[PDB]
Amino acid sequence: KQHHMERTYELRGWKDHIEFLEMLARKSGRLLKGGEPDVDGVAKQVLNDFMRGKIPWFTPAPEP
Amino acid sequence: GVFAKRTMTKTRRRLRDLDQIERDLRSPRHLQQYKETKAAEDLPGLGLYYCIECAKWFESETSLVGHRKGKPHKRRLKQLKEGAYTHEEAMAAIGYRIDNG
RNA sequence: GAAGCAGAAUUCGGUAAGCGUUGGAUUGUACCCACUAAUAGGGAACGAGCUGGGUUUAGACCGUCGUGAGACAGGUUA
RNA sequence: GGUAAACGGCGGGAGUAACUAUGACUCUCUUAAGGUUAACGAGAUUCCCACUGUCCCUAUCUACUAUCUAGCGAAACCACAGCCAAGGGAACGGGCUUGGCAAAAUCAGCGGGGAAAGA
RNA sequence: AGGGAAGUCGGCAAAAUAGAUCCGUAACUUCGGGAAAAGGAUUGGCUCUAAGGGUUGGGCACGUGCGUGCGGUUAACAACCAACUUAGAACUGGUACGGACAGGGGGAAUCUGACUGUCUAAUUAAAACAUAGCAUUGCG
RNA sequence: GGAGACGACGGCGGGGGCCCCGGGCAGAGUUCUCUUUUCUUCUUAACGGUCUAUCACCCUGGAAACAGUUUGUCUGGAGAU
RNA sequence: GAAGCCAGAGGAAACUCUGGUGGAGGCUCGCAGCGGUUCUGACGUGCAAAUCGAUCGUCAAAUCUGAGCAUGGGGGCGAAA
Ligand SMILES: [Zn+2]
Repeated sequence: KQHHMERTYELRGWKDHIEFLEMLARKSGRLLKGGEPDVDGVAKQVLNDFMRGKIPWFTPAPEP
Repeated sequence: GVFAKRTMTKTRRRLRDLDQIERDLRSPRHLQQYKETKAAEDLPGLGLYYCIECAKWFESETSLVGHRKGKPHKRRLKQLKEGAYTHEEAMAAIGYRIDNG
């Protein structure tokens, strides 16, 4: 859910995943040489949080 | 200080030339095309802060203003004031012209 | 040489070792990808060149076993 | 009798049965824990940017050697010696057999073999 | 040179970073840190400007150079002396300005030991030992 | 009773010595050009006399409108300035 | 850049914030010293029966170290190999 991601990263207003990773990189300082955001490293951080449960998510049970 | 001085003269480390900078200053189309040759999201400050004369992008307006106070920018000022070296100047050095009838 | 083998691309077989038979990914532990004419198989080791595992002196930890010193179904580090 | 921050170990009760110890057999409860991992490290592992002769694929330069000369000058090792092919039942051959063959005396390298690891 | 880990068990080795001033700095956290995080802008020479100090010195009235009784805080002024920092500006060379020397590569994670410390002199420096903290035992 | 007789660390102040700068005498060097130039000697022991030197102590006096004061906040009606 | 201390702005007070001062820490970069991480290192009948180079750990202390003394082998001593 979007509000969980916004509460987790204190970050909001993105239009897509690319802009989300870019603003997360600019906020967290994940920058390459020349002020270029590290979208690969930020995506790896997000995936690590997703599988380690820092980001809350679940699969809803089937309705009877 | 210059980063990685030993491979500064490699072709992959080449910088923009002064005649190209004069063309960017005179015509906004040349500067425009040089800007679509770059990705805007991968530039410092989202490509919003740029010195045409030094051909360099900066992270902030205060960074650009601090850049304008230093000596590399003033050397670029004096080089642009003297004028870049071009093919027409090269021909005029040897006294060579073009006959178009 | 033969095959519904029209052509193109082949398939099966014969003489032939003259000449070639590559570059990579993956160690939570041999198969994939691409180029190429093709990426054929072996011997001279497996009846004191160098370097990674089987592999294991001395230090240490965890698991199993033992009253114990210690040993090992084992796993890791130097 | 007590004792588990002793070593250890991971359930209890009832029915049945009635010397002693056992077991077997049913029945029934079956639970401590749900909505600070920082800092530091010549510790072990994976990845990203930068960076480069790590590599494609090697090339060139310098100093000291190695080389030659004057002087000085050992050691390891050493049954005897050192070209191969085939056979030599004891899957060994440098000497034996049968062949190939085979020409003085030397210098720089080389690491196949012999030799060489306080082996 | 061009490519930039395609090399290799493995980025081994090498390269890159590095001084100082300024902008800026995330997650996490025992709130102390992390942190020089990350990511950026500059740095020569010459000629100037500005700021930051010290020492000495106040006027009358009497008695006799002294003492007193006063008066007065623009000394906010004069004279003399003195050294190193800091900031700003113009000009100028450039391929380079911490010009030699000196001098962090950085980041995302995981396991591990709390940390500082110690040991197998002559193959192992470590999750080993020690450590504070915790708990128990014996003794009047 | 005192001296003998006593830890480690931090900033500050005094003194000796060394370093640095200026003038003067003498000597030396450079001098195509420049440099009233650069370099060298210019010292004063133990032991004594005399005049001074932080802390501390003494006398007068009695402090709020609190004061004195160190880079560092200590002191003062148990008597400060 | 820890306590302590000064000034200013608020707050009835307690306290809160800002700018300083201060110089603590088995803190940290790093020279000497001490130690001994890494290199397909040098060296391998060596300079050396353990040396040499670059790199590395630590560097105000559980730091380094001399001399005098004590513990003596079925013993000592051991931050324990
Ligand atoms: Zn500019």
